[PDB]
Amino acid sequence: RAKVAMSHFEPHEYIRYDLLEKNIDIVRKRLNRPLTLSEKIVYGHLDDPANQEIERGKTYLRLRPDRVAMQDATAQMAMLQFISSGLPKVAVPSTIHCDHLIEAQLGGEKDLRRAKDINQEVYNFLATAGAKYGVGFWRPGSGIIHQIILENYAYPGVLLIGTDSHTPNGGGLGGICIGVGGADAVDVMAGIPWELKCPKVIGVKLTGSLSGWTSPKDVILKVAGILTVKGGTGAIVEYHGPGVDSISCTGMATICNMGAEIGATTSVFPYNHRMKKYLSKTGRADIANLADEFKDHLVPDPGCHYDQVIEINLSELKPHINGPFTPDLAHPVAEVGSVAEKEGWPLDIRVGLIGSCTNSSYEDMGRSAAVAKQALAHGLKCKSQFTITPGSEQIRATIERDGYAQVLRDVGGIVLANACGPCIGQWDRKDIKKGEKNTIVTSYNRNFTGRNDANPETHAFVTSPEIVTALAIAGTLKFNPETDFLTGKDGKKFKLEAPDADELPRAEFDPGQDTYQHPPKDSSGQRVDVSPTSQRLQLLEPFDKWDGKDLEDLQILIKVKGKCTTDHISAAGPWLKFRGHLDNISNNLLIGAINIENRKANSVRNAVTQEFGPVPDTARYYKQHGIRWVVIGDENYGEGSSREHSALEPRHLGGRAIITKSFARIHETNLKKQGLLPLTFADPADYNKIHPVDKLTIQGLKDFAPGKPLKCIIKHPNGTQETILLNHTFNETQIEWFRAGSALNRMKELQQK
Ligand code: SF4
Repeated sequence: RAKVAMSHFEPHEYIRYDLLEKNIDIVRKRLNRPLTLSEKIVYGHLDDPANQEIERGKTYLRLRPDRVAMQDATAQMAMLQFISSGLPKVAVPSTIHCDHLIEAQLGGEKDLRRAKDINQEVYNFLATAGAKYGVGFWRPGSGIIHQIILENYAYPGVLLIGTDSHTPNGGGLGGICIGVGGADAVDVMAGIPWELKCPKVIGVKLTGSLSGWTSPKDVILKVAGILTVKGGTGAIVEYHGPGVDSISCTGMATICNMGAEIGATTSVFPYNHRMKKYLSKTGRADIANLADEFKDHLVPDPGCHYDQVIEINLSELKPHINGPFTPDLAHPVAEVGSVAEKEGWPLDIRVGLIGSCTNSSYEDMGRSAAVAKQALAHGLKCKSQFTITPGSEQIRATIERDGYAQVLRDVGGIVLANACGPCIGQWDRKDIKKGEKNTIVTSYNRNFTGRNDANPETHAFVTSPEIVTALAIAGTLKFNPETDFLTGKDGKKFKLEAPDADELPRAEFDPGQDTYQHPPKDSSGQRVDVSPTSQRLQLLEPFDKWDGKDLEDLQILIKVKGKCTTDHISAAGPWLKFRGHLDNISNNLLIGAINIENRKANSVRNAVTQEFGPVPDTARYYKQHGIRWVVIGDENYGEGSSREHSALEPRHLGGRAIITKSFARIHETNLKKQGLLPLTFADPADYNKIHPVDKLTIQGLKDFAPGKPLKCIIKHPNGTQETILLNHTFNETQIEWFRAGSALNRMKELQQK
C-alpha cells in the first residue's frame, strides 16, 4: 500500500491500515451491523477475524497489538519476567520511559542530576536490557510516558498496550491504548496473542462547545462523578457528537486519560481535523495524510449501538474539582468552598501542583500562564506553594522559549523535572508534620489516601491546571475564579479574566535535548548484570506448579473493609525503590488496607500467636510455617494502578486466593497471571458469613472449568460448616496459567521442555 513508518525512530515499521480495513470487512460481514469506532480498531486487530467469537462483555478476544510501551517503575519486573522467558528479542516495537523515579525536592536540573546518581543501578539495568532485547530507551528527563507517546508514537487506529493504567491517554489521537500488567506486555513482546474480554461500549455525546474557564478536564471530572469509579468497568468509553471538534488534541487526551478513574478499559475519540493538526505539528503530516485516505475506518459507523449513552452539553459545563479521597466525589468549583467548610476539609491550600500525564501539555501550560500573568500585572504572587511539571522535554523547551515558564516562575512556582514526581509520591515534602491535616489541589487524576506525600490526612482535590493556578494565587478553596475578586498591590479589587491560550506553538515545537537511545540493531551482545546482593534488583525464581489438590483449611490473612486500591495493596512513593526486588517490596503488602476486625490499617491477628501485628510479617509467618492464606475483600478490589506487584507480592508471601464482591479488571488479570485464584461471591451477602476466625476450603479445582462456580466450605470454630458458591471468569487459556503455577511457567512449558 503506502509505506508510512509508525514513527520517526522505526523507519521500517509501516502502518498497516490495509490490514485494519481487511479485518474490519471480514468481521462486519459476520456481524451485519454498524460497528462503533472502538469495535473497528479492536476487531480490526484480531488474530483470527474469521473465527473469533465476538460478544460484548462475554468473549475473550485474541488480539495483535502494534506496540508496547513501559515506564521505569513497571518495566523492571516486566523485563525480569522477559529475561526468565529466555526469548532473545522483543517481537513488536517496544519502548521504556524513565519518568517515575525522579524525586521532587530542589526543582528541575538539580533533581534530575540527583535521580541519575541515586537510580544509576536501575537506569543502567533498563538501558542494558533495552539494548540487548531491542527495546528503545527514553532516558531520564525525556518526559512522562504518555506525553512522549502522544508526541511520537500514538496515531489513528493503533492498538497500543502500556504497563501503566493511564495509557488511554493515547485515545486523544484516535487509537485504542490499553493499560496492562508487565506479564501481559511479556506475552506481546514474546509474539503470542494478547487476550482481552470483549468490551461493552459507553457512548458519551458531547454537545455545544467549551467556553471561558471550562476546560477538557471538566468533561472527565463530570463523567467520573456521573459514572462513579466502578461505572466504566468492562467498557470502552467512546466520545462522539458535534462538541468533539471544539476540543484540542491534548484536550482529548486529557479526557481519555482520566477514564482510568472510572475503571474503563480505555476511551477513544474519532479522527478529526484537530488530530490531523497535532500530527502535522509533531512532524507526522504523512501519517495524517494516510489517515485521511482511511478516514472511514477511523470514525464510528452510522447508527452504531452503544450499551449506555451519556450526553454532556459542553456549553453548560462549569469548572469542577473532585475529591478529597476518591476522584468521583465531584463538586463545582463554585461550591467546594462551602462543602469543605461543612465537611471539615481544610480550606487553606498548602500546595498547588500542575502537571502529571493528565494535564501537562503546551496548552495547559499556556492556559495556566494566562491566569498567572493577570496576577502578576496586579503585583500578586501565589499564596500557596506552587509546582509545575512539564510533560516532556519538547514541552519544557517550547514553553521556555515561548515565555510561559518565566511567568510561572515569576508568580512563585518551581518548575520540576519532566517526570511523575509528586503524582506517585516522589516528593520530599516537609512543610507538614506527618499526620497533619491539610489541603493540596492538583491537576492530577487519583487522590487516594497518602498517595502524594504518604500522609493519610492530606486532603487532595484534582482539577484543571488554570483552576490550580487561580486557587494557588488565592490560597483558599473558598475562592471561585469566575465570581470573586482579588486585591492587587495598588489597593484595587480585580477579577481574573478566563484564560485563553494557543493549543499548539505558532512556531514549531522546540524538541529540547536529545533523550532517545535507539537499540544497537547490530551489537545486542550486552550482558545484563543483576548483582546477587542488590537490594533493588533480583532475578525471579519461578512459582510452584499447582499440586493437583483442593485448597483446604485456608487461613484468612485479612478480611478487608471498604475501598482497597492497588495503592492500599502495594504502595508507591518510597517503595518505588524496590520495584525490581520482589522480596523487598513484599514488605508493604496490604499495609494500607482496613481490617474489618479492628478497623485498623496494618494490624491483623496472628492465628498462632494471638498477637496483632503487621500484615507482611504475619503473611511471612504463615508462609514460614506452611499456613496457606486468603484475602477476603469487598467491592472493586484492586481499583487503580495496573502495578502487577499487587499480585506478585501475595503470591510470594504464600497467598492462594483473593475472594471479593468484585474486582477491577487489570488487577484480576494480574492475579490470574501470577497463578492466584481471583474469585467473587455468587451472592455478595455471603461476605457477611465469613469472619476472620473461620477457615475455608475451596473445592472442585480438579474439574475447574469456564462458567462452572467453585464450592467454598466455611468452617466455623464451633464445628459449624456452611457451603457457598464462588464465581470466576477463567477461560481454558487462563486455567492453564493456574495449573502451571503462573502464565510465565506455562509459556516456558510450551518451549518444548
Ligand atoms: S498518573 Fe501520575 S504517576 Fe501515573 S504515569 Fe501519570 S503522571 Fe506518572
